[PDB]
Amino acid sequence: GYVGIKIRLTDVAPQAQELFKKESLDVKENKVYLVAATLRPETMYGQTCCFVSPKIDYGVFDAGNGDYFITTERAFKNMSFQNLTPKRGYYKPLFTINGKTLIGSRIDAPYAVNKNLRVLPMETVLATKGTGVVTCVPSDSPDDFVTTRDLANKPEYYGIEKDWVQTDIVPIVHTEKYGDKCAEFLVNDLKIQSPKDSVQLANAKELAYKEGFYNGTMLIGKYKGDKVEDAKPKVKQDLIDEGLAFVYDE
Ligand SMILES: Nc1ncnc2c1ncn2[C@@H]1O[C@H](COP(=O)(O)O)[C@H]2O[B@-]3(OCc4cc(F)ccc43)O[C@H]21
Repeated sequence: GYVGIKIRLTDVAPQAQELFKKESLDVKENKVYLVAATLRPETMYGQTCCFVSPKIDYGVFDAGNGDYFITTERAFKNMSFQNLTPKRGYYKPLFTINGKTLIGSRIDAPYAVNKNLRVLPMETVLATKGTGVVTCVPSDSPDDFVTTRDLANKPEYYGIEKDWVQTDIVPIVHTEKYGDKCAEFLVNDLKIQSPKDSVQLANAKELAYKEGFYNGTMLIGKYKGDKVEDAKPKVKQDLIDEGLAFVYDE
């Protein structure tokens, strides 16, 4: 399965404000989270934004105890069958919301060293996979790097502001094969120039996974200096113990 990462919504975009007001959902008084699905919890130190898709209608769900989750309905339904929600098999949202409506919102992401994070559009999110929410780590995810490059090179065109997208990458994982920002290395080496180059991106993804997990060393956090292979379960358990993440299966 995946690790779900609880990314706190701190201020909603203007186009969303009316909607949240109507449903008496105040993001400063209730705990409203975008829940991103990841397989690399050890890289959370390097989140530079959170991605949603313009093509997806998300639900805002009651997750109990004053928490609310923003995910696909598919994902929340699965969560209800493994004790992560207030009632087994119950998955009606309070309301639905299209990804475009959330663009520009402000967020706080667990363990991120960068501050002032925003919600940004990713056109290539697979609707049927995970939660439909993907957190952005350009140092080590080739998809994230390439999408970040396109947004930063033409922000006005994509309907975003340039200050929303961060291009100064702080290194998180050291490898001998690809240096300290393996996604940058691989995107250049394989000459990947578009987010829709799917077959090449999958090749880059797997090369990055292998080298990083088995041969990489942490450059940051409590486990700085440890091998990623040893540090990764510890980071995951730390996040879970602190209420910042959970596991779920599909
Ligand atoms: N609906 C969706 N559409 C597109 N991409 C999605 C997605 N849900 C999650 N992801 C992305 O794919 C990784 C798992 O891929 P596989 O399952 O192995 O193919 C996840 O972990 B990862 O999170 C942070 C991260 C950092 C990193 F250095 C590398 C990867 C990721 O990005 C997520």
